[PDB]
Amino acid sequence: VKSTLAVDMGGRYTGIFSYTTDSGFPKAKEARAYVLNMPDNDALTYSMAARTQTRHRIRSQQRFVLARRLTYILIEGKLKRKLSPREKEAISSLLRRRGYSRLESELDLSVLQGVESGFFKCFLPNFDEDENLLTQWTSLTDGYLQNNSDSRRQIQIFLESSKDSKEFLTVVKSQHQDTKEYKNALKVMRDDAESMIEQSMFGHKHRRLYLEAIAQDIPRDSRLKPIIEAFSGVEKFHHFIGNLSNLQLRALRWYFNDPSMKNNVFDKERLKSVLVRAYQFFHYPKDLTQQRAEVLNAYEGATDILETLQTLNPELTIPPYEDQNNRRPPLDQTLWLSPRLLDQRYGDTWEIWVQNLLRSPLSKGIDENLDTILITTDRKARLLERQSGRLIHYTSQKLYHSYVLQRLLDRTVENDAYLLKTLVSSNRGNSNEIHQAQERLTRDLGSQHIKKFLDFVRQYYDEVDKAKRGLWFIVEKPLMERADIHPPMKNDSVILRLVGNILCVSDLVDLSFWTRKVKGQSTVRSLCTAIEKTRKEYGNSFNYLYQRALYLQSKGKKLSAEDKDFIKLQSNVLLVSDVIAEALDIKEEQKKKFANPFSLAQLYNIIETEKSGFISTTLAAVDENAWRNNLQGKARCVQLCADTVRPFDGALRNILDRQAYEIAKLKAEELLSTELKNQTIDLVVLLESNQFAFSASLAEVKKSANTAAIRQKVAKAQKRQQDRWLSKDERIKSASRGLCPYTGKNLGDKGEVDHIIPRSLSMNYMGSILNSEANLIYCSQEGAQLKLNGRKKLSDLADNYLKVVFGTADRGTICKYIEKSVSELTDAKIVQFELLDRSQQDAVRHALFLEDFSEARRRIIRLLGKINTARVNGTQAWFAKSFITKLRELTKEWCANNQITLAFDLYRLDAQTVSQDYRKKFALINKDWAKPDDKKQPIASHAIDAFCVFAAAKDKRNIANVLGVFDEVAEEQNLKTIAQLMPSEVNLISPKRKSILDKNEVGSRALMKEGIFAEHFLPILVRGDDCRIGFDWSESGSVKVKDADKLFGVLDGLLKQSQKRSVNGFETYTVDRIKAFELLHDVFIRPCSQKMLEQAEVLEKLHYITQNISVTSVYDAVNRQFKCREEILKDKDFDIKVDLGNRFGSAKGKITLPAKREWEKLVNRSELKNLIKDKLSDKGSEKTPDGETLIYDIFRSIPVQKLSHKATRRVWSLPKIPSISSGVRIKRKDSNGNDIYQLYMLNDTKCKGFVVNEKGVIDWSSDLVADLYKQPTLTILNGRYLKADQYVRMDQWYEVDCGRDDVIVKMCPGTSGRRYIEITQSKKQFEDWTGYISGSFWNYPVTIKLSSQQIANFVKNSQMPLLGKPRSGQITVITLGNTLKYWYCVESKNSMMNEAYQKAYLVHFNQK
RNA sequence: AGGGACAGGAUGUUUCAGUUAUUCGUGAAAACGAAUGAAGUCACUCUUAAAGUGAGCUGAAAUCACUAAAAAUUAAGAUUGAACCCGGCUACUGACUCUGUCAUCCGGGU
DNA sequence: TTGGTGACA
DNA sequence: TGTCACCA
Ligand SMILES: [Mg+2]
Ligand SMILES: [Mg+2]
Ligand SMILES: [Mg+2]
Ligand SMILES: [Mg+2]
Repeated sequence: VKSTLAVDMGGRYTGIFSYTTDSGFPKAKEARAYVLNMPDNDALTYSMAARTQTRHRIRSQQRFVLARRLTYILIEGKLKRKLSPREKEAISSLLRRRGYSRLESELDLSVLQGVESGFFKCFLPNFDEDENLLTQWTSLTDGYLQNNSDSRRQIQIFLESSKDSKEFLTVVKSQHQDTKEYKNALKVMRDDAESMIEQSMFGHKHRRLYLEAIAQDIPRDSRLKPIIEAFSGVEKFHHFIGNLSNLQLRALRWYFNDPSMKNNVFDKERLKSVLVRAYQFFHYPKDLTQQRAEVLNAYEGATDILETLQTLNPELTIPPYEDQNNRRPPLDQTLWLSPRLLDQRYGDTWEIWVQNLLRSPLSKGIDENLDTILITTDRKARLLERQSGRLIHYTSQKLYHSYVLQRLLDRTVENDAYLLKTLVSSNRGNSNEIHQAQERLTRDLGSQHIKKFLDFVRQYYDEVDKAKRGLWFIVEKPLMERADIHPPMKNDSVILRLVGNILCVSDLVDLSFWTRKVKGQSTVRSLCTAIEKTRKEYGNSFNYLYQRALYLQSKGKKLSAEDKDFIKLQSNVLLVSDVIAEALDIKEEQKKKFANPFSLAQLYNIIETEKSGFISTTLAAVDENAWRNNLQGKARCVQLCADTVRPFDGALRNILDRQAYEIAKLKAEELLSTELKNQTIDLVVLLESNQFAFSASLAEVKKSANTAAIRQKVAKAQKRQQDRWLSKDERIKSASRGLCPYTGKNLGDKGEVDHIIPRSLSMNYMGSILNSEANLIYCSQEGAQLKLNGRKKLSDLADNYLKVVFGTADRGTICKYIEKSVSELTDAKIVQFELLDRSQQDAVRHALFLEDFSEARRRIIRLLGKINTARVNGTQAWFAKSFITKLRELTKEWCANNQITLAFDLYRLDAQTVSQDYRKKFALINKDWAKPDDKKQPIASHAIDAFCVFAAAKDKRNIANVLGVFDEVAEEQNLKTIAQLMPSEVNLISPKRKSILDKNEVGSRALMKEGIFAEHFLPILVRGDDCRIGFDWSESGSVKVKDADKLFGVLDGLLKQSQKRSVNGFETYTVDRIKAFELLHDVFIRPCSQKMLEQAEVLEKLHYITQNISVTSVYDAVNRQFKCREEILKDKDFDIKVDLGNRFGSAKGKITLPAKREWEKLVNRSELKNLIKDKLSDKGSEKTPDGETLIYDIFRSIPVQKLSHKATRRVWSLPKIPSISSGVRIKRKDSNGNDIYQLYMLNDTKCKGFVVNEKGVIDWSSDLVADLYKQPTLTILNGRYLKADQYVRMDQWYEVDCGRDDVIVKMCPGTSGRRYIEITQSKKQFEDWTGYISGSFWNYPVTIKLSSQQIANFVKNSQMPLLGKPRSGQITVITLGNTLKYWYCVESKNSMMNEAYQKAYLVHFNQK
């Protein structure tokens, strides 16, 4: 009947405490504890940044390919002959390295003319005393652009000497110049020369510079002369090439988006239509209107699109900035009472209700604006109906009735309503006023319709209660509906409807202050702009979030915002408001209630920022809300409900989706494990919590680059959060000034914190009366031994305590004083208990000791009790929606089969409340449930947090009634009861991405690592009978072959031949790369003859892999120190092992890669000869910081200046032999259609399992490649064909006999070279095998990393060769407890594990 | 500021090819320039003048596969998201033009 | 992190 | 066949 889920969201770790029970709170069993170890972005990718970067790399490559296709098509159409390879190469050279179109600016100057160089001398060394900075900067714009030594030195000194400003403070205080101008100059002046870095060295050039370069060097290219002659001029060909180079990927795509375009057909009309469509796509700047007109008149009016390209100027066709503002606009979240669902539920009856209620005089004036606001579509369903032109449900009359009905339902309790929300409530008591409401309702609406009307009204208010809680998705049968349509962006027509919400004006038709002026020219312009400048140019003081006033609503320090900013604002505020004071009066609300200097004013992001995106809701919703909140009319209805917007952080949405899926999956397994088969309504209530630690830990997982700064600011936020200590200024300070309030005295430094209204009496009240600050008290434990959970009156307090606190011991006098003092402070002031003065705060606290008939007693209790129902955050709302949807999806079959009904409810628990008020109590009771001070809470402590969330929700009244766990039992017995409920085991869930072996769209996974590896075959040198494999005849360059005849007999058909060119010279045989790769692919992809197998084997003997690595690799960037020759010239990077057997000529040895000579002459360069030492021990403490720049200067050189369109060189490299991992060759085609082979490395698993024969014998040696790699263009390096009639999967677990009964060992193949081992054993036995302590299992990490000594101890003490050792000591825990389950990947497989799993597999296989 | 998306830029890695220079100013050659579309330099092994090999340089091409005209394809998968194309202005949204066209929009499809 | 590959003995 | 290092 009752299913409960307590979840603590903490980012990486999400604790869970779940139970499904029939009678109240569960037994000791039926309760389960889980922690989700959510993998980081590397193990499970949530962010799309890498995917998007790969997509745009692909799109840039495709843009170039399609531009080259179109250029060849057009040049061959005009040429009327096929382009030769030389002409194609020249054209592609013209097309390569087209310039950029963004991130460039010329200059500006506003403040440099008004500063003195005599005071800038502290940062500028060479400018004279009386010089002006503007002229010097104008000279520098040319000096540094010419890379003049003096100008660059001056700017470098300007940047280097301005690191401190202590002297400049005295300078400005000695002459009293305006610091704002000099600060502006320094903040627009002290920028690094990006315009030089990414112009001269990095090769970034603007599109206009690219066009000028190609115009310069098209004549000089002799390959283009036939094409220039065909185009009848260099200028025309330049215009053609530049116009084609300006096309985006989408234009070329549109041209080539046709199956017949694979023939490269030149279509005149298609190209014209594409070019017209291409440049009509752009939103041009207002300045470029004439350029847009020129381009569109050229293309649209083109009688010959090729001649238009030849004549239209390329500089005009450079596309403007990508105005992607309309990409996926926001959807309005407003909830609307729907005539569609009202007609689905009921017939014409509901419109009859609306008409009957409209006939009543009390409905006078409710439909004033429905003649005008109904014209604007407000929902998605109405949009669909109007698009179809077949309005049925949303006919204007039905919509009028829906709006009127919603206004009647959303009527405020004071606005002449029928006391709805009271006739509906189950607590409706027989009263005269409820009659004076219901009789009016039945007089107006009628007598027959009233039952159905009130059922509808109850359903409506239940739905809006869910909606305002952020849980509108729980209803499962909505009667309102979301808008789901885009609102317009903030244009003037919309600001007309948004100005009134701030100025509190009843209505506004024209922007007369802007259209026609009132108080001269500056009625608004520059006058409110002074206020805007004050808002924006004070940096972090005024408009910045994380301010004290706005981040936590502490209202500044005390008042430090007023006397520093608003005193300056006051004059402008008066001047602006004098205009509206003539046209509007209000009850002083236009400037003292609605408009404020800060906080609720929000003028910064509504009125003072034009457009700036989309408005929140559609204009229909805005008009409805403005009418309901009638301002001058003192409101008429409650504002429209809205659904919770999805989280803006997409990676957060993915993380929450995965967490919700995992938790809903485990809850589905838990409910499906039950034997329920009746019509029972199973209510699933979820309890959730989180805090700033959630954001701090989700800065991780995402692995955000800002994680340093995010944690830097969240650490300050967390310090502020923890600063709320001593229960908000309590203990020995507030309630008592010392000693104890009940007898006691001589308290000392230690006491205890106790309540005034304990659990038993508090359970009769709602909300936070049980735990509020005004309820808690500090007392001696012996003093609190009496009246443990009973009412505490004034007389129970010690007389001396009242004499110290209030000055007299008379209870009557003190209660009269409390009644006097508490009445002076308003409700909203006493609720904010921290803002109170200590006398007032103690009066509020003591108000609880008064009897029930007291006014202060009842007022304080009915304030602190019904304080709030904590709304879920947007992130929490998203997680809740995802979990509820996925659980209700995964259990649909089970609920259908067993006729179960999953009712859902949800409540939030404050993280600070549970951690401070239940976690510490459970630390008292157990001492293993205490919160550590490790600066990061451990894994099982999140399951502890979830259990404490359940415990806290037990004491919340409404939750307890809806949870089935309501009881008035005292604290002691309750804490001794719920402590019995916490299980001794914690299951750890570590979500994983789908293995590429199991996912059908393998393209969603990165198949190959970026970076291509060079593939080489060792040359074969023959000089008579003397045959060597290698490069030279030196013993270090080649190895000898005992019998060359066998090697050549094998490789007859695969060797090229270089003849002697002399009589005593040798012959060089090189493997033909094309035939070698074809043969290796054939032996990988199909069964081949033994000749081909031998040929592939010998080819792989001759095969070696190299890859160029930058010459800067001789420098260690982290240590800022050069590496030694022992590290640079390590033999592992240069030696090739030759192991030709007796079958293949018996050549055995090692060959040094001849790139080692290049590396040697690199480390022996005269500039680097002394900076690089010879041995590791010789590399002492000396460090050189500018080594990388030195190497760049080594290899950078100036060219002959042949071509303006030449690529710059930035990386110089030499080959080395790298460490490889699952090499794969990819067969592709060059631009001429010739097959090219390039070697990559697999990014993921290579083998799908192991082959098992018809007798169940697992082949542990043969690698069974996955089927996605068995393509006609893919060749797995060293791969052989293998047929698997049946095979064992890598994820196939079987328990291993292992010859023991105290342990349970399971293993699976897991990985080709390493098995996975899962061990279930006692925690004490694990701590005996390993030198691992970690205290209790509640402090254990999910990822245990044994030290090398601990690894050796585990291996030795296990006495189990079939366990191996964990790889790098990493152990992943699956369950925590007295019995421990964990799994690990073995460091290396051994035959005992293989034999044991073979026996386990045979046990199942022979069973069949 | 977060996220997503568009537009890409530039350098890399690999494959292929060329290259290990030739003519003129002027011819002493001091003396290096120019041009040949660009590049044209070093190292080792060979033993006769040519070479083999490796590197550098220059140019282009390729730079996940199925897979190819375009698209999707480097996220996730229990589900989805995003992208792109086609049709439409009956209509939510954006741009503009003399306001009806075009879209990032809507509806479908992959 | 992890699936692979080399060298060593 | 295990062992130890290394790669992105
Ligand atoms: Mg892609
Ligand atoms: Mg390769
Ligand atoms: Mg390279
Ligand atoms: Mg279209």
